[PDB]
Amino acid sequence: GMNDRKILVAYFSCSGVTKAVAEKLAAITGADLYEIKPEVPYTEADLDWNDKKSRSSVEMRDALSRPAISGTLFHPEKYEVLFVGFPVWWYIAPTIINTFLESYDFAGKIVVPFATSGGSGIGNCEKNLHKAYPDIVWKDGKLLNGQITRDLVTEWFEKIRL
Ligand SMILES: Cc1cc2nc3c(=O)[nH]c(=O)nc-3n(C[C@H](O)[C@H](O)[C@H](O)COP(=O)(O)O)c2cc1C
Ligand code: NA
Repeated sequence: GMNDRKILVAYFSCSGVTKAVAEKLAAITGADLYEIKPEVPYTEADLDWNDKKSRSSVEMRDALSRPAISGTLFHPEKYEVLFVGFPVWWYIAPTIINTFLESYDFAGKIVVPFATSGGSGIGNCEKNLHKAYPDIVWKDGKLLNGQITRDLVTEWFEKIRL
């Protein structure tokens, strides 16, 4: 279970919703936290999904976009379980999550996705990640827009056999 693991909760958050979820997961599980920080922070304008020319619109229609991240984990291999959280952007993971997954060799490493959203599910995000990084030990993830309890998290660990 959660006590049986060295855990890192890594997350990307622009408006703080996913950050608050990450902090709660960490509090419950006793995990360490890592903020995936962009080298160039996203502004309000950048995040305007109604503007086809906004940074986020342009990045998200480019399958090869890789926003740069500020900083590096020194000993990521010391963590046995990595949770990776993000807002849903255009039905998938933001491409900074691709930058993150490609910054380390996560082959053979247990990764559990989580997300927040304005209504869309995490399933489409997961299927795309599963195909993009087949050598990661992906465990079933969760959309976490609701109430996160210690029972929800302990069941989750049970369901994914951690
Ligand atoms: C560029 C952009 C695209 C988004 N795309 C979706 C989407 O496809 N489906 C959805 O339900 N919400 C979408 N959202 C809403 C975010 O997923 C949601 O507001 C999230 O909780 C924000 O998390 P954050 O505060 O940690 O940045 C989008 C938000 C942005 C800024
Ligand atoms: Na896999």
